[PDB]
Amino acid sequence: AEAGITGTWYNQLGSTFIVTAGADGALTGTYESAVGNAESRYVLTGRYDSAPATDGSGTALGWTVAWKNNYRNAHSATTWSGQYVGGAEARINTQWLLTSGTTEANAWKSTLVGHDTFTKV
Amino acid sequence: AEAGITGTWYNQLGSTFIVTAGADGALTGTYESAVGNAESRYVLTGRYDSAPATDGSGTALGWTVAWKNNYRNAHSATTWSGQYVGGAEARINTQWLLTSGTTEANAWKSTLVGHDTFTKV
Amino acid sequence: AEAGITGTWYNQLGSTFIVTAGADGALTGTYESAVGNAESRYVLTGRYDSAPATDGSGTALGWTVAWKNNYRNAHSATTWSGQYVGGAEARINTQWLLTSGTTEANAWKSTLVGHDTFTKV
Amino acid sequence: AEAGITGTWYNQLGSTFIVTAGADGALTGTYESAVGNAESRYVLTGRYDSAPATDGSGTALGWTVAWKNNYRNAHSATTWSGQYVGGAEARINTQWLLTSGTTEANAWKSTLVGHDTFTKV
Amino acid sequence: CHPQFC
Amino acid sequence: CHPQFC
Amino acid sequence: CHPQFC
Amino acid sequence: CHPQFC
Repeated sequence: AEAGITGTWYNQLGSTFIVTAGADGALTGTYESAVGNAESRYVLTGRYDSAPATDGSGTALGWTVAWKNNYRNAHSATTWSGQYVGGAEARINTQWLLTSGTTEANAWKSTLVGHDTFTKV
Repeated sequence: AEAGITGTWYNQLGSTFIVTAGADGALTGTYESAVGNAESRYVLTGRYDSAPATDGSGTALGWTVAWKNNYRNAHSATTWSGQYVGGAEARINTQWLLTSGTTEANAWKSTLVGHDTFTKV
Repeated sequence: AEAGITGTWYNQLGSTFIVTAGADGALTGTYESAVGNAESRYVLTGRYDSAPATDGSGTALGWTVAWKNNYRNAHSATTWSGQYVGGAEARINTQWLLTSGTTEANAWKSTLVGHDTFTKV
Repeated sequence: AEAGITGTWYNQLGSTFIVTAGADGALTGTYESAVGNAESRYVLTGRYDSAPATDGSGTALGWTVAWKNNYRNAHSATTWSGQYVGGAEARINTQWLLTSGTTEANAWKSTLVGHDTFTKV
Repeated sequence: CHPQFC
Repeated sequence: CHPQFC
Repeated sequence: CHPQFC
Repeated sequence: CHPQFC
């Protein structure tokens, strides 16, 4: 992982994820939506295993984007949890949870769940 | 939120979460397990909405802990997604996903899901 | 489980769940919403382990309600997955997924996730 | 849906799902694992929307298999929640929760989450 | 507000 | 349609 | 390996 | 038993 994780990743819809994996387990970078505009950019922060197992196990990781920047506030945050799998066609496989700020009466509709695959290509 | 989020939080099992919420949406801190030892401490990083809505909506947030420190590597990472609800008895309500690094054959057992409530008390 | 599962169960919001657990693993019954009207009643069907382990393990179970009856069609279905824990204060602990029929463009907002506890009281 | 849902469905791993969708919203059938043996067969029951919307929305559905039959008891149950999308290449898209019966101490590792796509082909 | 809730 | 999507 | 899988 | 728990 590490230098294999660093770089640009794309999901099946066209979103772009740019990350630097640091030497002691930090992930920092930006998430850019479809349309690809100069801000549908949002800051991301996360963590990964920097000493992963040596058999063929993937590298466990996760990160958060809060959907506020200088142009937009969508009053929500998404966490992605998954693993990096290296080699010839490297990918990152994730499940995600998206939570919106709600009143306590509407709290039953606060969290959506789905899944995403990122490739280098 | 912000200065309401900063401080020490406890879940129903006794885990302790310590966070500083920064002025522009950053969360940094540590997670300490039961037994409470000088390292079952792990680093956390996340993001929150720093300009939340003014009706009674909660503040959307999330964070990641990778379970590696100087004493232990559990080859996994957890993401918590939820919201902060302030006032007289403030709490943070979350759902979590825990992913373990697996081979692709074992990839069906990589992610557990559960939920957690943190209070100040 | 079985005769311990048969009967009336209530969650923290006041919804009422009525089930007969059959001799070979069937669950059949009705779910009634808050307000408690003569139809906010919906049919449920599911399955449980009828030969559970003899140590103190819970009984694994799940069921589905499609939200259509003679008065209302909400074009959605919920599945509950959990376990029955018996004894002095018996309960059923669940996580649920609620999916709405969407177009493929809106398919990112089709499934909500939450959790529920039912008691006899 | 209905007569479009009735029949044989296959996921990406080779599991086979056989369902009859009934006139008033019932799903009944069997799930057969890989290796395809005469019992890795398990009974399923569920529910679907029998009067779905007429725009291009999918048909919301879900079902349960408890993993006990005459040859095996795995002391667990899975619920699938999703929708049927018809037409030239029909598919059913799902997320699933798998719960195992645990003691209350081990209750943190009871539920796994993943996702599945079934086709006719 | 959904029939699971109200 | 949410910024994660559009 | 669970019967859902094998 | 995992460090999130113990």
